[PDB]
Amino acid sequence: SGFRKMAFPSGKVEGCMVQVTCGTTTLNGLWLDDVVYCPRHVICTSEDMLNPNYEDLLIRKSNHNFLVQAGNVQLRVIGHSMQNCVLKLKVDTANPKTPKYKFVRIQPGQTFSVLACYNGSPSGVYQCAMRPNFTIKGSFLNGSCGSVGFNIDYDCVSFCYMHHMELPTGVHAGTDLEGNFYGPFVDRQTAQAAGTDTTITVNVLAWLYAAVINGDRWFLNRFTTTLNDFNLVAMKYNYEPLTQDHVDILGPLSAQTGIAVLDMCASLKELLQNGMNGRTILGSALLEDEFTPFDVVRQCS
Amino acid sequence: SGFRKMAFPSGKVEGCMVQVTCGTTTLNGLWLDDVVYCPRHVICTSEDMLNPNYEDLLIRKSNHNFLVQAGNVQLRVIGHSMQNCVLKLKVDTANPKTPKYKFVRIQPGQTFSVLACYNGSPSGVYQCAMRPNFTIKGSFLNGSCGSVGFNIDYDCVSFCYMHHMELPTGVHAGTDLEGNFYGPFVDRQTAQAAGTDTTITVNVLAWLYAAVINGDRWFLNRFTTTLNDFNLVAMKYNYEPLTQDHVDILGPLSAQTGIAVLDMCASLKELLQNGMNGRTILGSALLEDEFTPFDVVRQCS
Ligand SMILES: *c1nnc(-c2ccc(Cl)cc2)o1
Ligand SMILES: *c1nnc(-c2ccc(Cl)cc2)o1
Repeated sequence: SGFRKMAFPSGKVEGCMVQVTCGTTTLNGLWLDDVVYCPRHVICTSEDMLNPNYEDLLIRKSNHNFLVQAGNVQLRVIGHSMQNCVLKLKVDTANPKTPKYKFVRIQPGQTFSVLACYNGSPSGVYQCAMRPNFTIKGSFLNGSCGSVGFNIDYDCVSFCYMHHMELPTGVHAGTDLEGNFYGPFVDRQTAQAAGTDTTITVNVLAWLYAAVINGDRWFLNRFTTTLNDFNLVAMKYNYEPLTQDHVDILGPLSAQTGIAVLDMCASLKELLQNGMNGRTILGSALLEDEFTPFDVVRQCS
Repeated sequence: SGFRKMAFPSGKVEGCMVQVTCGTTTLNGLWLDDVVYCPRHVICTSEDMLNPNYEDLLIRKSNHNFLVQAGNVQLRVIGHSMQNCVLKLKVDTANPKTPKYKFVRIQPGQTFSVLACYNGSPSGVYQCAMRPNFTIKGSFLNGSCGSVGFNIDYDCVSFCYMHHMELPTGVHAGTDLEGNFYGPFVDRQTAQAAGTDTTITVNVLAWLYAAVINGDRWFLNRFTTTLNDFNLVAMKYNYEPLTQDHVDILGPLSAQTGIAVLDMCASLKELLQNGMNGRTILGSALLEDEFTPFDVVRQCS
């Protein structure tokens, strides 16, 4: 038994992490097939960051100005293009370690593993969730630029996130592997602020179900409630409004434990109105919102 | 910035995970050079688990009874021996992916990354700490047997843990890579119970220092205290007694933040006597004990 915050094995993504340098900017790149994907911040200097014209900054760049270094193997750039906020550097050698991959744009609430890299070398791996305000709460220092977020399902590596910025809030914002930012964030040192970070309600319910499977069952109540009356309490405590699609996905969890979803919603309603009274659920004194219903069934199979 | 529960990149360990089967038992093995390390539980049946004679159970086994399968590549067993509670199966092919490795026996308080495997295939990776009672709090289902714990320092993979059992407490017990269990645990379905799980005091202090670096500084108090008077409160709340070796290791952390170690001990003393008053430190409502002083400086460099 046991239940932990678990990240996918990062081996298949390590073999794709490289080091990209252009001018004075050096960051991490993603080497898939014969293309190296990196944030377009690589072509910018610390002065033109309040409002950079990335188009004009790229017209003065050419293939020989981009330095891609895989470990120590240096790749020959034979092309370059700017797709939204990422740069696609066509190299001469295809990565012999390129896995089965796809580019996914996840929805707010889904999770992914982040392989933090510095100058092309992997440093650590941790699990993150796309918050409702399209931000993430991770660990990114100077040089973590180009670090990717991914899910590995069976044999396909579904890349979904590439790290770009850290907001003044300490939270992090990034793009999909096609260059489009998650949320209303631009790659400029302008006045950017994330909205209300609500709580992913369906993920908390899945985490409560994982607690029943691992022993902690004290929060199980003798009440029940309706979907509208629970969304009443959910809105007052700034929780995501629960939908019927959310109830349907929690079906398998409600079937193994034999606890209806709405009976679990009443337990969450009591936990939001009365707190935990100094107790813990799965070793935490807070309500966990980074486990999707799939994350629980994966770790409980 | 940011600070997360981070695990080492598991790529170098994935290339060493294999599947071992003997008789009816199938578990995971560690393929380093031309030897496959696996728990000796592999030679046992579900009846002789109250008190198995592993010696006699092995005299009826031979090299052809052990089935090692790396992915689908099957290895030829040319030797076998029992070192304490692990089995060393000499194979014919050396692993082409064998990294720089060493066998380490860690001390209570140190951390390591666990690569959870099922039937030789990696499933997830998470960080664990060797609790003071020589147990760990991880996630191990049926088939996680032989899963290893490791630290990767620079280029050397320091294997330190191999998973064996789950106690009735839900906690987990295992051995070093030489077969010796951590603590007074035997590989028998006998009456086994872990002792008092105290709190690693020096790790909590390092985590409080990481909070000051990442913004959360409300717990910083205007008091101070002595080492003996803090150990007074530490013992009452079942904390590990703080030593001067502990104070010396936190030196670098006290130098960057400009906060003396004993001034931080007074803040922890107030947090143990008055709680958190509904607040959070680094996003947690509890006191975190799985970050060593090295884990903080690694994630803050
Ligand atoms: C790493 N990669 N991109 C960045 C970045 C982009 C825009 C701004 Cl305003 C700051 C940092 O950092
Ligand atoms: C996996 N590997 N070893 C074991 C085990 C050993 C002893 C006992 Cl009593 C239970 C399980 O599981």
